[PDB]
Amino acid sequence: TLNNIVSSLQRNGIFINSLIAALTIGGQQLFSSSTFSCPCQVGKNFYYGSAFLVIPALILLVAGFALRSQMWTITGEYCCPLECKLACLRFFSITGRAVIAPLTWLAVTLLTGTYYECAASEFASVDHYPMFDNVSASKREEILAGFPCCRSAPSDVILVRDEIALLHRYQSQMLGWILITLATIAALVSCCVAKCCSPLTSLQHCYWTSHLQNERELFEQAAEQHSRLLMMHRIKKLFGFIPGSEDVKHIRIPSCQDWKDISVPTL
Amino acid sequence: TLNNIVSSLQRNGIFINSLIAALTIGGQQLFSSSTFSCPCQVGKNFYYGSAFLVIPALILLVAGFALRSQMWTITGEYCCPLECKLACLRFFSITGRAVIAPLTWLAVTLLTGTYYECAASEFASVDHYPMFDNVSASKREEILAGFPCCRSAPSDVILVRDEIALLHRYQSQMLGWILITLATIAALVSCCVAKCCSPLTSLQHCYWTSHLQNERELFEQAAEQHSRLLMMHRIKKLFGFIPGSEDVKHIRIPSCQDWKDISVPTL
Amino acid sequence: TLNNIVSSLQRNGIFINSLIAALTIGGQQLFSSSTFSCPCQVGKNFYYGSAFLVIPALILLVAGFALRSQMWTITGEYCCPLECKLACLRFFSITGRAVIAPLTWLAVTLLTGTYYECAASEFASVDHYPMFDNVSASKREEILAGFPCCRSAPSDVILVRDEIALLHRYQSQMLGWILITLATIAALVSCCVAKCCSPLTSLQHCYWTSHLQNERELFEQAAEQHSRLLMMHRIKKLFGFIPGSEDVKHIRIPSCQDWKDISVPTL
Amino acid sequence: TLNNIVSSLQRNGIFINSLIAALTIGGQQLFSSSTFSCPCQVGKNFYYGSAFLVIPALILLVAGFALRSQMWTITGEYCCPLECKLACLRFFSITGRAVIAPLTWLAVTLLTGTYYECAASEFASVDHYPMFDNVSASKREEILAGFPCCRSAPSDVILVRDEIALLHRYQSQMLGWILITLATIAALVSCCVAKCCSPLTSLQHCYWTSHLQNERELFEQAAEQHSRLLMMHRIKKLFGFIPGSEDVKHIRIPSCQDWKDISVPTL
Amino acid sequence: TLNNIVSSLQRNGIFINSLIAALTIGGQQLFSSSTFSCPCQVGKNFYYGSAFLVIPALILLVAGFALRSQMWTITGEYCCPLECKLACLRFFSITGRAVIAPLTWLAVTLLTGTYYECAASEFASVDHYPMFDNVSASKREEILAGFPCCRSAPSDVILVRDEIALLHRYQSQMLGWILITLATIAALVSCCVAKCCSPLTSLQHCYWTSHLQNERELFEQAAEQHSRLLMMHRIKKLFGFIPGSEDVKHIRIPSCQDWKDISVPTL
Amino acid sequence: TLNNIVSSLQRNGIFINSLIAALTIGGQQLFSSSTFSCPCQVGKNFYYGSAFLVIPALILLVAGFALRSQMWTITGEYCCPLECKLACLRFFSITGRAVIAPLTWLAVTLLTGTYYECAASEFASVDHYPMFDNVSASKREEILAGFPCCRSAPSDVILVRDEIALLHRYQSQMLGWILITLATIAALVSCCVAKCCSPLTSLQHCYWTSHLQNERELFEQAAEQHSRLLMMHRIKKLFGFIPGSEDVKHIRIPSCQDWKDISVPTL
Amino acid sequence: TLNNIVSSLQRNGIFINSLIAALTIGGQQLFSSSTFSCPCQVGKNFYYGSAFLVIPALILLVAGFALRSQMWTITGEYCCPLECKLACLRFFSITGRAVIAPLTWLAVTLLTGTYYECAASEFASVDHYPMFDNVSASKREEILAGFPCCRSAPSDVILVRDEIALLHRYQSQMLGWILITLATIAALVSCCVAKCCSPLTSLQHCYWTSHLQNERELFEQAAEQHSRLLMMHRIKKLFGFIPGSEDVKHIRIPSCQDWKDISVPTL
Repeated sequence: TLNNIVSSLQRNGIFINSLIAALTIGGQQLFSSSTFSCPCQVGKNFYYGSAFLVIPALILLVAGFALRSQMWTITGEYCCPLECKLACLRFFSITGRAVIAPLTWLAVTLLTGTYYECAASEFASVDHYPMFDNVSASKREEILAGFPCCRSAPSDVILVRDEIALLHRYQSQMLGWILITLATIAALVSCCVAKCCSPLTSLQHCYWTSHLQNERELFEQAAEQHSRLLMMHRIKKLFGFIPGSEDVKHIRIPSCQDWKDISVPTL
Repeated sequence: TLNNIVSSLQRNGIFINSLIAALTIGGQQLFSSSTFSCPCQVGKNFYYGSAFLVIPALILLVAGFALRSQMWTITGEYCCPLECKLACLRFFSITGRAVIAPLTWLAVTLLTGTYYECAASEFASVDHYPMFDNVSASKREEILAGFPCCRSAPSDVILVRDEIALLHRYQSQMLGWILITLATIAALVSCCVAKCCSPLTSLQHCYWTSHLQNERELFEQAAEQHSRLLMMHRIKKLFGFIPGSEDVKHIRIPSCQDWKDISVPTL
Repeated sequence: TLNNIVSSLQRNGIFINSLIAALTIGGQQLFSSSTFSCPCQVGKNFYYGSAFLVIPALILLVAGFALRSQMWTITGEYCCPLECKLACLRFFSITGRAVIAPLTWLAVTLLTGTYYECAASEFASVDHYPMFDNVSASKREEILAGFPCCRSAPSDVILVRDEIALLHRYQSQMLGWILITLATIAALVSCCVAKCCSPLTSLQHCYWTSHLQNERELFEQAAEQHSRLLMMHRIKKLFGFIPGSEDVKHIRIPSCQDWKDISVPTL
Repeated sequence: TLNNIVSSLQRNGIFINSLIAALTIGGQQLFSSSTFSCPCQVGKNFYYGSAFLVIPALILLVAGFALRSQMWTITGEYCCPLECKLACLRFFSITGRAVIAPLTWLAVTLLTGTYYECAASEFASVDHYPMFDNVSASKREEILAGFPCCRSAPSDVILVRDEIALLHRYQSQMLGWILITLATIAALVSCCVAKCCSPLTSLQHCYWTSHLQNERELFEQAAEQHSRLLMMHRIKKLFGFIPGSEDVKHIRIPSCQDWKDISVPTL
Repeated sequence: TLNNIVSSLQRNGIFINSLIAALTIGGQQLFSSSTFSCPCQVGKNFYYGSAFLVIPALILLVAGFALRSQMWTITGEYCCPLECKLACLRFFSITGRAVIAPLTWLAVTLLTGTYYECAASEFASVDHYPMFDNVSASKREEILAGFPCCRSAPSDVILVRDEIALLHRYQSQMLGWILITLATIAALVSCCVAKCCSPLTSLQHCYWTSHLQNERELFEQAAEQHSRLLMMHRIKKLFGFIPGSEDVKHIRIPSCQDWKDISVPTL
Repeated sequence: TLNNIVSSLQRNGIFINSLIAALTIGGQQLFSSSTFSCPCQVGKNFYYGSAFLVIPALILLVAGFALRSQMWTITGEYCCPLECKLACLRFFSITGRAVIAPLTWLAVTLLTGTYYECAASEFASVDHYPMFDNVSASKREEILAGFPCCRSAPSDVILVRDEIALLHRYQSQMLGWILITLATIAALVSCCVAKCCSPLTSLQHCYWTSHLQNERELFEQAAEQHSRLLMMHRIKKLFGFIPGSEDVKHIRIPSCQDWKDISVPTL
Repeated sequence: TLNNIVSSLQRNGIFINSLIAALTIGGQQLFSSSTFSCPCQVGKNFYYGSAFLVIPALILLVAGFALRSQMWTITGEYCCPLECKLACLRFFSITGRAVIAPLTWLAVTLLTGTYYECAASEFASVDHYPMFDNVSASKREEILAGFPCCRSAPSDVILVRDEIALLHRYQSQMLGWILITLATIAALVSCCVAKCCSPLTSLQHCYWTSHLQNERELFEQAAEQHSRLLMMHRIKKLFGFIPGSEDVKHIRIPSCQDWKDISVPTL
């Protein structure tokens, strides 16, 4: 009764998407808590932020796209009427499966906000503060990059530091919520347009999807069994019996030529 | 005896609604305890409150609506007499399943009250207080946004701060209870009107629901098996045997054209 | 032997009532310990008490009534001689099942007494106290609402505060016990009058209840199987075989019209 | 072998009485330790004691009486020679089962003694004490109600307080033991008179009890099966087949009148 | 193989006596450690001791006697030659089973000695002590009852207190050992006289005991089955079939008179 | 395979003797550690020691003798040539089983030595000590009984106290070892004389023991089955069928006389 | 597969000897750590040491000899050519099994050394020490017995005490190792002489041992079954049937003489 429920869950896309999202959340938390430290330099900070903010998202998106077996077959059919639309729907389903990972990565890394604070701690708009009028531009940048990395100065400095950090946390969380809402709306409208442009009815779609999946599975299994039978026949021609039988009555000792004969696999 | 009870619970809507409510309660608690921090700015506070108060509720409502498979089929039947009423009842059942999540999210986030305090800590009606008469409007806003974010001032300030915070907690909990009562009354009257406008009797309704569910399930399974048989026949035409049989007597080696023949799936 | 005892307990109403009472007790305890805080305002206290005291009880009562499937069928039979009395007995049984939850909620929330103290801490009869003679009415209310919320004053104030709080606890527990006794007496006399007005004998009652339950169950199951057979026949007319059979000899490919034919479910 | 021992224990009245007594002991302990606090008022103390001392006992006795199914049938036979005596013995057995709960509640709540101290802490006979001669009657009551609720005065006061409390504990435990002994003697003499007035011999009694129990059980089961068969026949008249059969050859589609036909249950 | 050993132990009287003794020891320990406190009054002490010392023993003895089913049948045979002696031996066996509980209660409560110290702390023979010569009789009793309840006086008082308490502990343990020895000797001589006056030989006794037990068991079971068959026949006369059969061909609908017919159980 | 080893161990006398010895050791340890306290009186000490030293040993010996079923049959054969010797050997085997418990009790209670110190702490030979010359006889006894009970005096007193206590511990352990050796020698010589006076050979002894045990077991079982058959026949004469049969065709309703007929058990 | 390995281990003498040695080691450790205390007297020390050193060893040796069943049969064959040698080999095997326990007891109690220090702490050769020249002989013994029991004197005394104690520990461990080596050599030479004087070859020995063991086992079992059959036949003569049969057709009621007939067991 186990494998029944296993296959039932494997079919259920909701479980797969939930698992992917949870794994990405946990991985981001561990990654952030382990190997993150602000450079607190004059110009090498924004890059250190944008790297962790962007690069893993793009990488995970490319990984979610390329790791899908059907995508390679579709591209090969495309690389050097109705088929165009069916390929479009297949690509759409694959994209819907793949996009989940980078979106949740971006969402969590913006809602936590610890990357964005270290990302844009230099673009802080400092124009109406009492301590930042006499200082020159260079020392201003020097002391501005300092706040995220560490706090060592008197109370007025730590006050303006907490204010700037809280402002940046607000900006980060607002950007995260905007991204979530815009992305969900885009996904909804994309599913809507996919339903609108579908040349198939509501019932033919189920038959088509089941047909594709079962087609792949059965063709794999049948090709396997066919090659197995062919190799079994070549083995019987070499040695003189079937690998599965028992009490074989004839055992043909191989000659020095038949070894060379079996060297090639007939492609 | 396990799968019996599994299916019995899956049919039972009470269990599904209870699970959804509990999951939303736990998720809201963790979300609030992890990634919430008051901006304590002059104008960027009310938005920070309203975002967490509203946006997740709308998002979860849209998710509960779109994730229902039958809703897509109904909309496709509608998108480009009796059928109208039956579609109305189906939409009603789907809505009844979906609305549970955002309602419980709103309820919990208002009864806890920690979001509402940070949401409307600037609209506090300060007119009869001894320390807020001499201060100008700008510094008044500055010191009013300060109370939710932190407390650093002498005892009179912390006293008025606790009073204002308690007032806002009272307002939040009152709004939450009003929402709960109004929503339950609305749901009750909606179920009443659904019972009133139903053209079917009390017994035909059970037959109709069972018919719809079983219809979907059996059509899926039958289409699957039919496509499986068709692909098995094409495989037998290619290779020369059945993928399930054993001790096949004829093995037809494929030619360079039949591979191109099997390239297309006949749609 | 498991499902035997499962059904035996499910029939046993005592277990269901005990489970409901225990769940309500636990839920009330957690709810009180988590999200309760006295407003300690001048006029917005009694409402804060009465809300938690009353609204959940009414809500749970309505939920226990509407969630009973048979109640909807009875109301539909009533909404637009012997049948009247039988419907009265059915309604009585449903009411007996439903009333348990709000009654135990009220009982526990009065015996704990923490809601009632905060509910009527302003109606405290203060007429023979040494410190409440010189103070004006407004400041009197101000300092009276203060005692439940917090204690910050010298020992005489905390003494009168403890005395008033203990008085209110006594009142709460007395009201709770009166409610318990009156409610049990009412339930007993209602069961007595139900036994008195029953036109059926002692033995016909058992047969009638078993008849109703079994009737509902068998009609559901039979309608399910009938619709299953009908849909199976339509599927055989479409595709050309039975979804359960194996080694089907004829496979009728569907035409572009029969898909439109199967679009309607014949209601 | 499990259900064998389950039924063997269920028959054994000793186990049921032991379980009831243990549950009441635990419930009383928790109830006392959780929601008990002396009013320490001038006149509202004796009632607060007598409530917890008496009301739960009466309530549990009424619950143990009414919850017995056979008692309702006997009363219905009585409500509007040998039968009188047999009904008397049945009532006696039911009373013997029911009385256990309130008796053990009273016993435990008197032996613990914490309720009785707070119950009659005002009737304390204070006539030969050095500090209670000059004080007026009102202040005497005021300071006498104080001792159970709290101790805040010098050592002579706490000495007389401990003496009075110990005296009341002695009185409580003596009353408890007297109640236990008198109640057991009454139960013994009642069983003796039941054995004396029994018109049946020692062996006919066993046959009679087994007859009553088995009669109820078999009549319930048979009425259930009979109604099941009748409803199955009406279902076959409606739809055209048996709900349990498979591969039904005729399926009669229902008409718009037969639905109205099945609306009534023939009572 | 489980139920084999279960019945083998149930037959073994040694296990039952050991279990009873252990349960009484544990119950006495808990009872003493929980609800015991010396009154330390002038005249209300000896009763407080004698109650716990005696009353539970008598109560448990009466309970061990009356709870034995065979004792009721024997008394009924006696209440309004060889039979006299056989009834005497049956009564003897029942008494031997019953006496174990109160004897072990008395033994443990005397060997622990904490009840006896508080029981006779007033009869202490104080005649050769230096501090008890000048004090009057009333104050002498007052200070003598004080020692068991509490110790608050200088070292000479606590010295004489420890001496008196140790003397009383010695007396208690001596009384306990005397009771144990005398009781075992009495039990031995009673078994001896039972063996002497037995008119049956050594082998007939085993047959007689097995006969009595098996007689009771088989008569119970047979009466049960007989009444079951009779009620099944009346049910077949009412409804028209057997409650155990399947695919009953005739179903007789009951009339309004046969319900009244089945109202009486034929006694 | 379990019950095989169970019976194999039950036959093995070594296991039974080991279990008895271990149980007595544990019981003595707990008994000593729980309820032992020196009286430290002038004349009521030696008795307090000798009681715990002797009485439990005698009690356990009598219990080990009387609890043996075969001993009662042998005594009955004796109470009002070869048979004499066989009865002597049976009595010898029973004595060998029984003596183990009191011997190990005495051994452990002497080797631990804590009872003997308190037993003979007054007979201490005090003749060559510096502090015991001036003191009178009465005060000498008073201060001598004091040492075991407590130590409160200066260092010379505690020195002589430790010396006397160590001397008594030495005496106790020496007595224990002498008892062990003498008892084992006596047991060995008794087994030797039993082997010498046996009129049976080495092989007839095994047959005789197996014969006795199997005789008792089979006679018990056969008498049980015989009485069961007889009671079954009387039941068939009363009711008209066999308690084990099913689908009995004749059911004889009993008359008012046959109940009186079955009242007597035919002895 | 369990009982296979159980019997395989039971045959393996190495396991039995290892278990005996381990049990004796653990028992000695517990015994020493629990009930050992130096007398520290003038003449009652050496005996206190020699008792624990010797008596348990002799006792365990006698127990290991007498508890062997075959030893009793051999002695009975001896008590009032080839047989002499075979009896010698049997006695040798029994001795080899038995000697293990006292040898390991002695070994462990000497290697631990705590008994020997207290055994010969008076024979300490004190002739070249600075503090033992002026003191008389009596006080010399007094202060010499003191060192093992306790240390209370200045540093020179504790120095000579540690030196003497270490010397005695060395002596003890040397004696232990000498005992181990001498005993193993003796056991080896005894096995050698047993192999030398054996009149049987290497193969006949295995057959002889297996013959003896199997002989005892089969004769026991056969005598048991034979006596069982004989008693079954006497039971059939008394009652009239077989205790194992079912549905016995004739049941012979016993008469008053046949009970006397069965009173004797025919020896």
